[PDB]
Amino acid sequence: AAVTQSPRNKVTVTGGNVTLSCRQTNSHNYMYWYRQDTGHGLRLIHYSYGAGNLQIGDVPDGYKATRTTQEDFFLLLELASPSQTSLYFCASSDAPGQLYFGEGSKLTVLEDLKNVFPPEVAVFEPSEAEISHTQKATLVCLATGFYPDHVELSWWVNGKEVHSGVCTDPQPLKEQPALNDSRYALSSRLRVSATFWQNPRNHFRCQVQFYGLSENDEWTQDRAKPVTQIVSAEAWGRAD
Amino acid sequence: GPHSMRYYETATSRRGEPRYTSVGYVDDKEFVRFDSDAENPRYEPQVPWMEQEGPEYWERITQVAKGQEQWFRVNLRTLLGYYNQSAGGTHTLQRMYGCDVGSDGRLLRGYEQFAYDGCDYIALNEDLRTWTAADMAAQITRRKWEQAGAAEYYRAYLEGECVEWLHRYLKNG
Amino acid sequence: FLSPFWFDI
Amino acid sequence: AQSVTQPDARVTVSEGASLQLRCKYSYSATPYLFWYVQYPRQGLQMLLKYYSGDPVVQGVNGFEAEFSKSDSSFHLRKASVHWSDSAVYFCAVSAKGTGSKLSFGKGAKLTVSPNIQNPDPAVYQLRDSKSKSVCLFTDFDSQTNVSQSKDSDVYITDKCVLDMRSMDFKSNSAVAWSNKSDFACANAFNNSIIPEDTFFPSPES
Repeated sequence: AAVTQSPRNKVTVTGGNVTLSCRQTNSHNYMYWYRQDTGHGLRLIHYSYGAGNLQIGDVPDGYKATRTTQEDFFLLLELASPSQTSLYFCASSDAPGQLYFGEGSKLTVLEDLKNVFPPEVAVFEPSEAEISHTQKATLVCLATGFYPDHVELSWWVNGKEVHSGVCTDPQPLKEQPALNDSRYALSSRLRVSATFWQNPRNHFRCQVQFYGLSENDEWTQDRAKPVTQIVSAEAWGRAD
Repeated sequence: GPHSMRYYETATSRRGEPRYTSVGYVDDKEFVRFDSDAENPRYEPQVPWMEQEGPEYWERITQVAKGQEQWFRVNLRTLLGYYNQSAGGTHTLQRMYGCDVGSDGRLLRGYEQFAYDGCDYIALNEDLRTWTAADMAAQITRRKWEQAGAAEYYRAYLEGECVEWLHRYLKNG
Repeated sequence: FLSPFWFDI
Repeated sequence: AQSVTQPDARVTVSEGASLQLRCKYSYSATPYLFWYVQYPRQGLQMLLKYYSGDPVVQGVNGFEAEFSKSDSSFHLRKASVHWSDSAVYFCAVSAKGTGSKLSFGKGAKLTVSPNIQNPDPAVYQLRDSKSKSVCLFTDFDSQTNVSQSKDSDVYITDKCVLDMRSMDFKSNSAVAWSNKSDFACANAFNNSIIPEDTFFPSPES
C-alpha cells in the first residue's frame, strides 16, 4: 500500500523548476508517473522497469524522470508550463496490470501572478428555525475570491479536525464565467445536533489552506502578496 | 499425431547490457531465432511460411523484445542479490515456455520455467497452479508469483493461445 | 509466438 | 491496438440498487483484465483482476466481474450499492508485449444517491457570525435537483450530501448567496423545481 508522493501540493510560475518525488517500500521494479485531467483520464508520462532504467510514456514532452534507486522515482519539470497544471500520480508494480498508486500531487503552474488572490473566509451561524424544526444545526462556510483554484477546506471543532457531518462542494464556482482567469468561490457545511451547537463552550473553525506564491517570487502589486497561507473564520455555540 | 512447441530465451550479463537470445521450435524444428550479437539484431524466421510475413509484424515482435530485454537486465540483478554474487561476473538467466498437445488437439502439458547459471531455478508444475522452487532464492520468487497470480496468468496462455498457435502453424505447413 | 514475461523475480 | 471501452462517463443510482458498469474490450487472446476504483481525493485501487479460470471474479467490497469471451465483455457488478461506493471506476486491459504498461478506460463516475427516509424540504437563512447573508436549501430528497441562478449575480452550489454517522443520518444541501441589496431567501431557489412541500420559516422566509 505504501507508495508515497511528495509534495502533495505545489504551486510555481511558468519557467520554474518542479520536482515531484515518489517512494515505494514494496520492492517493486516498475514505477510510473501519470497525470490526470478532466477530459483525458489517466495519461502516462514516464516509467521504469527498475533501478537505472527510464522508459518514455505517452505524453513525456516537457518532463524528465530519474530512477536513481530501486525505491525512488522522480518527475522533473525543468521549465514548467501552464499546460502542466494538473494532478500527478505515482505507481509501483511487480506484475502486469497490477499497479499500486500513491496519493496525488496537485500542481498549479501560474502564467500571470497579477491574477492570484487568497480566499476570504466567512462562517455563517445555524438558522434558529432549523434548530427548532429539525433538532439539528447546520453551519455554512464560504471561501471566496481566490485564484488559483488551489485550496483545501477543513472543519475544526475544539482543536480537532472533524469529518462526520461535513460536505464540501466537490467543484468550485467561477465568480465570473466570462473572464477566463476568474477567481473562485467554494462552500461547505458542517451539521451537528442542536444540543451540541447550543453548548457555548463549543468552538467552530472553518480553515482554508491557500496554496499561492512563494517567499521568493517577486511581487509588484499595490496589494498584499497573495502568498501561501491559512485563512479561517470562527464561531462559538449559543444556547438561545 | 502428437505435437510440441517450445520457445527459449537466455540473457547473459556482461562484465562490460546483457546478451539476449531466443529460439523457437515446433516439433523439434527451429522456426525462428534471435541474437543481439549479429550486426543487425533482427528475428530470423527459419521456415517458409513465416518468412512470408509483413515487416510491421516483425516490428511489433521486435518492440516486445526490447521490453523483455529490459526485464532480463533488471531481474538478472535481482538474482545476483539473492545469491550474494560478485557484481563483476558473468551470469545467465534462461527461460523456457511451451506446450505439448496430444493426438486429439487437447493440451497435454504446459511449460513455464527458469534456470539460473545452469541450475534449475523455478518451474510451473503440470497442474499449472503451483511452482516448484529449487532453493531458498527460488521460494522467494515463488511467494511473489503465488501472491501476484503468475501461474494463472500463464495458464491462460498455455491452455489457449499456445495451443491455438501451434495449430495454425502446423496447418500453415 | 509470444508470451512475454514480466513478473518480478 | 488493444483498447478497452466504457460506454458512460457519468452514472447515477440509488442506495440499495444493483450496479452494472459496462466494459468492452478490443479483441485479444488471451485477455488480461482489471477494474480499478478511485475514491474522491485518492489514487487508484485495484478492485479485481482476471487472468484465467473462473470467469466470475470476486473483488473486495462485494464487487465482482464477469469475463465474457462471447461478448468481449468484462462487466463490473455489485448487488446492493451503499453511498460510500460513490467513486470513479476504471476498466483496464494489460496488453501482451505492451505488458509493462497498463492501458486504462476513460473512467466511469458513479454517484450513489442516498435514500432519504423522512424528507423535510426547507429553506432556512443563516447570518454572518461577524457581520452578510446566505440562503440554505436543505433536507430535500434524492430526486429533487437544484439548478443554477439565471441571475448571474446570485451564486448557487450543487447538492452536497453530508452524513452524521454517529446518528446514522444523511441529508442533501444547496447553498445560495448574493449581496444584491435586493435578494431574499424565498426568491433564491425559485429558479428550481422545489417541492410544494418545502418549509419556509416565516420571519426569514
